[PDB]
Amino acid sequence: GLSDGEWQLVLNVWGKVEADVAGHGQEVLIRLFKGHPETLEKFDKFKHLKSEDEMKASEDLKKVGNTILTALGGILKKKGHHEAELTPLAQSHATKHKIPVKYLEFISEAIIQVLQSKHPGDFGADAQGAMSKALELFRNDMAAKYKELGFQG
Ligand code: HEM
Repeated sequence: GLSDGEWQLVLNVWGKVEADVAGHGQEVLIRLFKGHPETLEKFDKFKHLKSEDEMKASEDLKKVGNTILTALGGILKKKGHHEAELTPLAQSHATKHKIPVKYLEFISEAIIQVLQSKHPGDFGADAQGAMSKALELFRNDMAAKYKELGFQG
């Protein structure tokens, strides 16, 4: 738990992503693949993208980024009561996309780096701490769902 105050700062920076989900989505995926290249491999629509310029042109990359931030936004609005939204995600990432929990941590950092790059005036010391805590809470519930699905906790 975040205090109500903290959920509020979280929802407030999230409003900036909602004004351009696909643009922030694409940037988060390019930041992720540039910082942890190995994450690239879980994505078969893109194991063939060779440069930032190919990533920037990829229509599928933009759509997947979009899909990913749309689902994150939906969890976030639940404000910690996202049990129901989380389950299907843990089911699919655990057994099908097979994503290790550390990759959830790399994506969290990429999300923060994009927020920080694109909205510095709105992403102060406050909004920063609230957003990390919200992403952290998300990581921990996922890991717990993994553990309970009998996976690599
Ligand atoms: C913010 C954390 C994440 C959220 C909210 C999220 C959400 C989603 C959603 C909603 C889908 C579509 C339905 C499904 O398969 O479940 C999806 C697909 C997928 N995600 Fe995740 N995801 C997250 C993190 C990641 C990470 C870190 C990776 C890999 C490093 C990943 C890899 C994939 C793959 C491979 C697919 C299938 C994509 C495709 O259509 O080609 N996701 N994700």
